[PDB]
Amino acid sequence: TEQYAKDTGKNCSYCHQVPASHKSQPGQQGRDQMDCMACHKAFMPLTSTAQIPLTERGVLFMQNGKKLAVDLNYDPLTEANVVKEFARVSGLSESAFGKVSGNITKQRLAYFLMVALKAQGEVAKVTANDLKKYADYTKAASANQKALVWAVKKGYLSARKAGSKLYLDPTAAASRTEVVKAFNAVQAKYPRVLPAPTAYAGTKKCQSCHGFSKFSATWHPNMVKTPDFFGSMLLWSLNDKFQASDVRYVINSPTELLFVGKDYKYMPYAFDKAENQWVADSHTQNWLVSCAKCHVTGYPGPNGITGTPYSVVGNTYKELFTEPGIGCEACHGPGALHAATGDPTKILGEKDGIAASATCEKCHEGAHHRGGEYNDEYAIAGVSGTVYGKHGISLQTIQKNSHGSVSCLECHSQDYRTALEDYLKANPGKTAADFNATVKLSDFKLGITCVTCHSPHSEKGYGKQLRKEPNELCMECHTGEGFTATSGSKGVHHPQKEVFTGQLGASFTALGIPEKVYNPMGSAECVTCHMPNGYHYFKVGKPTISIDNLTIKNDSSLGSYQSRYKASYNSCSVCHDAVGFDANAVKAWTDKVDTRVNNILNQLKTTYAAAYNDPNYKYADTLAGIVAADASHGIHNTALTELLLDKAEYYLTQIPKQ
Ligand code: HEC
Ligand code: HEC
Ligand code: HEC
Ligand code: HEC
Ligand code: HEC
Ligand code: HEC
Ligand code: HEC
Ligand code: HEC
Ligand code: HEC
Ligand code: HEC
Ligand code: HEC
Ligand SMILES: *[C@@H]1O[C@H](CO)[C@H](O)[C@H](O[C@@H]2O[C@H](CO)[C@H](O)[C@H](O[C@@H]3O[C@H](CO)[C@H](O)[C@H](O)[C@H]3NC(C)=O)[C@H]2NC(C)=O)[C@H]1NC(C)=O
Ligand SMILES: *[C@@H]1O[C@H](CO)[C@H](O)[C@H](O[C@@H]2O[C@H](CO)[C@H](O)[C@H](O)[C@H]2NC(C)=O)[C@H]1NC(C)=O
Ligand SMILES: *[C@@H]1O[C@H](CO)[C@H](O)[C@H](O[C@@H]2O[C@H](CO)[C@H](O)[C@H](O)[C@H]2NC(C)=O)[C@H]1NC(C)=O
Ligand SMILES: [Ca+2]
Repeated sequence: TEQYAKDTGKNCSYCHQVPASHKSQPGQQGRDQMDCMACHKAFMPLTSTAQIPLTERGVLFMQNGKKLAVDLNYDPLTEANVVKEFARVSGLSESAFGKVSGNITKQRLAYFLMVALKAQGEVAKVTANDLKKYADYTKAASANQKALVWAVKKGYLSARKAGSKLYLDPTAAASRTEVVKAFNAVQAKYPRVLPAPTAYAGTKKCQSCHGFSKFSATWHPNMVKTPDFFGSMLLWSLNDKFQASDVRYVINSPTELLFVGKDYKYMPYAFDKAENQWVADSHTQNWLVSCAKCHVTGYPGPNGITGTPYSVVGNTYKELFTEPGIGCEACHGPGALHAATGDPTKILGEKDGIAASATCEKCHEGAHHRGGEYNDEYAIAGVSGTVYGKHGISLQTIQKNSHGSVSCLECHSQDYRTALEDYLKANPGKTAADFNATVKLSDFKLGITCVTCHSPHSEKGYGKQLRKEPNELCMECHTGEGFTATSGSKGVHHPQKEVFTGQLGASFTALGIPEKVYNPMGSAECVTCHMPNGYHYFKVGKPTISIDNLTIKNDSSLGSYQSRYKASYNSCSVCHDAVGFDANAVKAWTDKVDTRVNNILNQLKTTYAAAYNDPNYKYADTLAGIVAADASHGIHNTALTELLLDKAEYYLTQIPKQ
């Protein structure tokens, strides 16, 4: 940026690439040395690193916490700076060059150059007769003698003629020209190659520019380990069937460890983290062939359920993945080219629809692996027809609606919710109401998706990388909020928060229903009944439900998971008895509540009709509309429900009959 230019004193072209048509030839004053923003200010504004991708120096600057890397063209010519750069470019450790101090001399530049070019065997190939071609060669310490002559034969450094003799000047301070000529030879041997569009960079490289250090603690990047990662806490001496050296990989989950042999098949024991013990395990699959495609990152082609993380040379397997675990690029795609340029057009972002659930569903497919079912097509057993998971169609509900507006995407659109939150972060003190002025309903293309409820990047303490406490997550959208005692049937919408918390609001004070009606099933959470065992069907069993997932069933890309389309759970047996509490017992309460609300709404559209304006029939309409819009048949709060129906069956014979 222009700010980084001031902070560093560097030209734009130092960190940013400039078009070929701008390049200065040596001596020439091309556009790459002029004020970019004077000329581009208002004709082709420079706004993005897609226009001006980073040079190597820009990359290093950004990897160094936006501080300049050491540059031998400009910085103090210390032994330290020379080793720092010679090491970086070569990939050697800074220690392979040894102890270091003072400013660089011609003889130790020749030494560092031998290390960096890894030419110790080419330097030992010179003999005492080669050395003697030089008058002052003995004026160099023994370590640097042969190297200084090798460097002069190779032309990296020069000698000088004086009369009939040639001088190396081994103790002269190396000039900037000689350091740079040596650095260029290191750069020639290890040239910086543009990565292919399909190459992967590794999570650690992504973090070196973006940060995201808390990502390293989520379970995604930790799915696959090697045994040394666990130190000595596996208590290997208690394992009588295998040892750490028999193990190729450890499959690492929150509660259990699985172990993968040298032949990639699972091992007879698992490690139970809670009881600190080797237990027996009956997995025998080949992990590489059957499992790795969702557990690793970086192999050619699509990843996830259709992925191929290996190749098989007859009988031996070759691993094609380069990162164990689910790294950044498992969602953002191959990022090596992006990581070498900072070019946003070379990585998957929101502009590519990464927030769509498909980013996650290729591993969380919705059969054995939870999440994907939330937007699938269901055949609920005993109910004819089929139905789509309604969080999936949340947006096209607003698109298909006559009074469909932008205000509604607050709870119906993922790309609206992030767009809005971006506008409040750029224009502080502006509200939700006047962001809607900027956008038409048609701009937005996503309903509710995985990242509406889950963060892909961090765990904030709520479990399952959720953004909020589970109840608060559901209640943020399933609130009515504001509706008063005189709102009526058609004026109270999704009041689940208020019914379930038993808090209808102040204006219900006058009607004798207390400020807080404690819920007899209030020790349950929304997820207890709507998401048993982590299922995202959200359909409640009464008490049990059986679903055939037709999206799973009719998708051959799922392989052997296509046959696992049946889901079955009990929404109530955490508290109610598993066998004794049955559909008949539940149908009793549920019919009995449906009956009582219908006979309040029927005999208020029939007999008491056109009392429509009586502020005494609006009460009995609201009080019975709440039990209807809540749509739980009073299960969300059995005690608030009967106190609502009684105070509504009373308020109808307390009306003016006509
Ligand atoms: C998009 C398809 C996804 C994917 C891949 C996942 N989710 Fe969810 N999720 C939500 C809540 C409240 C929970 C906790 C459930 C509970 O308490 O039992 C979950 C759980 C998960 C899991 C873990 C499942 C388990 O075995 O316990 C996983 C792997 C997962 N999710 C992935 C909330 C929501 C949503 C709010 C309506 C949405 C949308 C999603 N999740 C979407 C997805
Ligand atoms: C290295 C010290 C830099 C110099 C000198 C200049 N830029 Fe820069 N720029 C640099 C980095 C590492 C980045 C990415 C920052 C990020 O976190 O995204 C940028 C970015 C830009 C952009 C993109 C828009 C933006 O991020 O605000 C522009 C338009 C840009 N830089 C312009 C620019 C100009 C005009 C410069 C010369 C005055 C210049 N940069 C120098 C690194 C460095
Ligand atoms: C006028 C004297 C210029 C100054 C100074 C800079 N730029 Fe330029 N730029 C200019 C023109 C007339 C054009 C269009 C013709 C062309 O050569 O393309 C451009 C184009 C660019 C682009 C377009 C993308 C591309 O062709 O690769 C970029 C990214 C660009 N210019 C960048 C750029 C930078 C970084 C500058 C400061 C070093 C700079 N321009 C100065 C005119 C002029
Ligand atoms: C410094 C050389 C970087 C490395 C290494 C990585 N990224 Fe990057 N990224 C960088 C810049 C200067 C920018 C543009 C400014 C910005 O921060 O938006 C980006 C952008 C992204 C994006 C957003 C893309 C978009 O559509 O807007 C993503 C999703 C992203 N980067 C991810 C990412 C990944 C996965 C990386 C490892 C392969 C990675 N980045 C490395 C700079 C640098
Ligand atoms: C394959 C490359 C995956 C993609 C893409 C996504 N997920 Fe994932 N996820 C995957 C595995 C193999 C695991 C188990 C990790 C382990 O070490 O046990 C997970 C885990 C999760 C979890 C559970 C986290 C927890 O606290 O237990 C969640 C909530 C989750 N994944 C969500 C999620 C989202 C939202 C994704 C899209 C942004 C996504 N995953 C993609 C495999 C893969
Ligand atoms: C799937 C489980 C993901 C993995 C692993 C990583 N990212 Fe991610 N990223 C993902 C999604 C679905 C989104 C869109 C977020 C939204 O709510 O719309 C992103 C976004 C980013 C961005 C954009 C800007 C920002 O949020 O700061 C960046 C720069 C980014 N992601 C970088 C990033 C890095 C560095 C990762 C490894 C440490 C990484 N992502 C992993 C999905 C997933
Ligand atoms: C992509 C379709 C996958 C394949 C193929 C395999 N696994 Fe998996 N696994 C996947 C996800 C998305 C998750 C987390 C989300 C969820 O619903 O569990 C997992 C999780 C595991 C775990 C941890 C379970 C736990 O108790 O938390 C284990 C131990 C595991 N997976 C093992 C495993 C094996 C043995 C596989 C081959 C038979 C296998 N997985 C394949 C995604 C995918
Ligand atoms: C969060 C506070 C919401 C806002 C703002 C809007 N809607 Fe919504 N809507 C929300 C929920 C939690 C539900 C389901 C509740 C339930 O009882 O099942 C809905 C549902 C709808 C429907 C479906 C109608 C039905 O099946 O009975 C429609 C047609 C609908 N919503 C439209 C809609 C419009 C037009 C909005 C802007 C005026 C709007 N909603 C805002 C949550 C929220
Ligand atoms: C806004 C991002 C929401 C959050 C967070 C939760 N819900 Fe939701 N839900 C929302 C809408 C807008 C709709 C209906 C839209 C439509 O197209 O009709 C729903 C739907 C439900 C349903 C009905 C599901 C069905 O019949 O298929 C249930 C049972 C439901 N929602 C429950 C629920 C739970 C338990 C939540 C926390 C885990 C939750 N919702 C969050 C909006 C949003
Ligand atoms: C068990 C005591 C439950 C708890 C806790 C919560 N819900 Fe519920 N809900 C439950 C049942 C038995 C039903 C009837 C739906 C059916 O399948 O017949 C519902 C209904 C809903 C709905 C409407 C869904 C629909 O079918 O239209 C919504 C939107 C809903 N529930 C949301 C919700 C919220 C936000 C909760 C926490 C405050 C919550 N439910 C808890 C059973 C139970
Ligand atoms: C533990 C948090 C529970 C969950 C989960 C479910 N139920 Fe429940 N229920 C629970 C208790 C402790 C009681 C008795 C309350 C008392 O103190 O008397 C109940 C009661 C019922 C009833 C009868 C209510 C009445 O006659 O007034 C019904 C019809 C009922 N429960 C249904 C029900 C269903 C269908 C559930 C799954 C969605 C469910 N409950 C879950 C505790 C808990
Ligand atoms: C729901 O969305 C799905 C997206 O993958 C898919 O498009 C699905 O297609 C239907 O599949 C269901 C079973 O899951 C039915 O087979 C449905 O059946 C047909 O519906 C069509 C027209 O609506 C067609 O005319 C068929 O004759 C009719 N069958 C019946 C019930 O008599 C499939 N649709 C098609 C186009 O084949 C989507 N289901 C929907 C939209 O209901
Ligand atoms: C290795 O990878 C293959 C998939 O690409 C197969 O999984 C193959 O399975 C085994 O096939 C061999 C012949 O190649 C035998 O017929 C085995 O019976 C069969 N596996 C089992 C246990 O039945 C895998 N091959 C190897 C070397 O395991
Ligand atoms: C439950 O709801 C009640 C009214 O509906 C009260 O708000 C009650 O709060 C408690 O009130 C009594 C006084 O009558 C005590 O003074 C308690 O200290 C007070 N609880 C606190 C500490 O706020 C509610 N009780 C609970 C525990 O939910
Ligand atoms: Ca799905």
